[PDB]
Amino acid sequence: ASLRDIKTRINATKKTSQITKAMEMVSTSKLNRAEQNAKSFVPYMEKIQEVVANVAL
Amino acid sequence: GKHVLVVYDDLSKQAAAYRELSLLLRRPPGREAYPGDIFYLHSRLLERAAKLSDAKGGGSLTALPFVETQAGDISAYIPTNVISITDGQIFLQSDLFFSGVRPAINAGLSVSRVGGAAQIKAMKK
Amino acid sequence: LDAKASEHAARMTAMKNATDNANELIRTLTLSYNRARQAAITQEITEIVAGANAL
Repeated sequence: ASLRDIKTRINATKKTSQITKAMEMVSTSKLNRAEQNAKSFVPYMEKIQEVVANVAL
Repeated sequence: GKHVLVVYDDLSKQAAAYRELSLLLRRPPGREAYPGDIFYLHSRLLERAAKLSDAKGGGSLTALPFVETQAGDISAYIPTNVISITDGQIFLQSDLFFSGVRPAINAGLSVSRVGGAAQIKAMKK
Repeated sequence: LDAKASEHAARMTAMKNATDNANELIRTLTLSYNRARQAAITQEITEIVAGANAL
């Protein structure tokens, strides 16, 4: 292939790589934010769990 | 006073023939074995197309030179020489040609310095 | 909540390995470009040498 075509392919792949890296960072931030809610929710679940396991049966 | 349109089918083949003649006459070669006056030849040819003033009759001559490239290389000697002379260029690409987009004008790269003036008001709008 | 966090982890690892693949392809293509250009350089040197010699 020609150098002209190789340059275009390389530039496009750079641009896609930049998009993917940025979206990896955004997903990482959202994961680190969601973990807090995931760990916080547990007390409420466990309260209802123990009470229902005791009374419902 | 008439209006004329001239189409040159292959300035690249013209340049190849001129290079053959120059090499056979043993003149010093430049890049890609072309002679030093290869740009002078094409500029002298193309500059004769003009729009005459109303004192000279008002006639005109417009030109559509052609250049054939290889593997899409537009940095070659003859393509650059012809590009630097003309007012605008139209780029055709096989990528667009086979994807169904024919005629294959690449409007992103094509340029026309005489745009606007070469259009009616509705077309501009 | 668990499923949302799983979605985050999946997208993160997908973007990571996509970036890795893209950089691998870039390495290959750029190195290919660089092996190619030396042939043009030697061709133009050969042409200059031949033009000088033939006179």
